[PDB]
Amino acid sequence: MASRILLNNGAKMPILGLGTWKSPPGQVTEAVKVAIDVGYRHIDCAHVYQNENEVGVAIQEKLREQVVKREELFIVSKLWCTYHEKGLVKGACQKTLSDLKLDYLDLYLIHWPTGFKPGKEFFPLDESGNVVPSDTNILDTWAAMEELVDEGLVKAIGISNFNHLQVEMILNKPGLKYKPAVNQIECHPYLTQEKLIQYCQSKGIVVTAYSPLGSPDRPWAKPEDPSLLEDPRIKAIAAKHNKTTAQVLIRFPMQRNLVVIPKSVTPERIAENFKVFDFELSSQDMTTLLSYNRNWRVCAALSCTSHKDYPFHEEF
Ligand SMILES: NC(=O)c1ccc[n+]([C@@H]2O[C@H](COP(=O)([O-])OP(=O)(O)OC[C@H]3O[C@@H](n4cnc5c(N)ncnc54)[C@H](OP(=O)(O)O)[C@@H]3O)[C@@H](O)[C@H]2O)c1
Ligand SMILES: O=C(O)COc1cc(F)ccc1C(=O)NCc1cccc(C(=O)O)c1
Ligand SMILES: NC(=O)c1ccc(F)cc1OCC(=O)O
Repeated sequence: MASRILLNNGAKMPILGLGTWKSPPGQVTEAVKVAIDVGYRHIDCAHVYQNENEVGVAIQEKLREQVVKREELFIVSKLWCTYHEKGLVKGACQKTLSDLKLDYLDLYLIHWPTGFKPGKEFFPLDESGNVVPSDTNILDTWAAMEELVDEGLVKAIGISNFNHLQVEMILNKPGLKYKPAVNQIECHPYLTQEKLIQYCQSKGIVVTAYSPLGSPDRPWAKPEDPSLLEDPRIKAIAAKHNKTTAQVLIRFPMQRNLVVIPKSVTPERIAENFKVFDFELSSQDMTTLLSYNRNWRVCAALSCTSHKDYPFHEEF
């Protein structure tokens, strides 16, 4: 399969990237170095992950070593929820650029549609534990993202965790200058996202699947929770193809025309997870994997369920 997908800004995006949420700061520099050595050309980052400095050390060294050229890398980061106001967006982007030691991002996403009160805390709370919202709306935050393109800080802009009505709001924005290039959403066999994916694809927005392995290292995992990597039905498809379960879980979104960003800090898994471009799942395999949907969503915050822009009350 071709390694890159064409975005609606005219640039090409590698369909396989390395995730970095939860990658410890003392391990992520080596993880990213290994990833680049073994072929990864897309790294998914965020300021809220608190490890962009260390990701940046790896990127800079591989550029300095001339393992890769900057134009061959596709670096993604995300605007955190406490920076949705007009006067904070540029500085938030520039902090990410400075940490990653880059002079542009390939893609910058609104991390969540929910804006929070600015300040030092990433989740500012009231005395009862509700997140304290910002009043800045989605559309004004989008205009601030458009400015970043026009200032040369980012080559593409997009969104993450937006439901279809929220995507539609941006597409219908008065005076829209740049369409979102990407919507990055949770997607795996237990949360297959058909409706939202079809909507986004019909509008020319590329979907990136996050937590493709079901995020088994999520901090709030419980022992009884469903496990994609241990699902015997998925293991059986993997065995039939002489591949690992993770390799099937990565190839699955690729064949749906999605980008996918599995996370690992384990060198052997980083290399293994990239070895997915040379086998095919059948149509029957694809439909069988889709059949496992249980609307099992792992990534959301209880503190945000009354925010006006909470994305997951809507069906999709
Ligand atoms: N936009 C958003 O709101 C959002 C939300 C969630 C995630 N994301 C992005 O998506 C990325 C991926 O999602 P995620 O980190 O939630 O989880 P994930 O990629 O679904 O799963 C990561 C877990 O799988 C393990 N793993 C990786 N390869 C494996 C293999 N071959 N065999 C067995 N286990 C394997 C990792 O272990 P080791 O690391 O120990 O090897 C880690 O515990 C994130 O890192 C982040 O970049 C974005
Ligand atoms: O968000 C990610 O990429 C991965 O998850 C995290 C990573 C962190 F470093 C710190 C917290 C989270 C987290 O709680 N996310 C969920 C989240 C965040 C913001 C708003 C909402 C909401 O429900 O509106 C939901
Ligand atoms: N998203 C969940 O299902 C979840 C479950 C338990 C938990 F303690 C946390 C959780 O998500 C993170 C959150 O609510 O901040």
